[PDB]
Amino acid sequence: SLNIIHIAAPHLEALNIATGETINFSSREDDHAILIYKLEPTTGMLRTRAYIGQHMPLYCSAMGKIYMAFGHPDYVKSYWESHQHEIQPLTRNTITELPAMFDELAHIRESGAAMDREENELGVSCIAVPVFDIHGRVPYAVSISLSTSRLKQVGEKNLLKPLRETAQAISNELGFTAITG
Repeated sequence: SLNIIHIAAPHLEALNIATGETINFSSREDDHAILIYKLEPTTGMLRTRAYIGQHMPLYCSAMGKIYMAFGHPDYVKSYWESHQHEIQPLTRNTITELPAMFDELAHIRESGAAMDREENELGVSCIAVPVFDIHGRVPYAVSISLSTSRLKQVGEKNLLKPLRETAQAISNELGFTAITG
């Protein structure tokens, strides 16, 4: 994670300053996302309980859904079979049914973006994007967390633009090869 954080940190800090919001950066470790880097909000007021080293389940993490969306569909079926106990309705919005998840994953795979639409806690939303390697695999992902209230005010696409530009820069720099670096 050292090498990737060195590449990514200036870009993640920049996005943190530009949006004022929580910036999350994860890697995939099979059936969970690992939060390897996190910046707390500056002017943003929503602070999540997420922390560096946290393991985030794929089904309820926006970044985790990105990993599944760019993976094989057999993964999702076997994941549902083998994680029956772990897949739980955290809110009324959590995606707990396989058909619903496939529908969601198709949209993410097509658009290259995911949201957490209050699937972990009401009032908390996230927007996430993939960081591609040279082969179009997705080893890492970036997300912005903020209040659902604020997200409705500013708009997903409005925030998605700098978020994606941030991921693109990281991906481009990784391909070629900060205080928090």
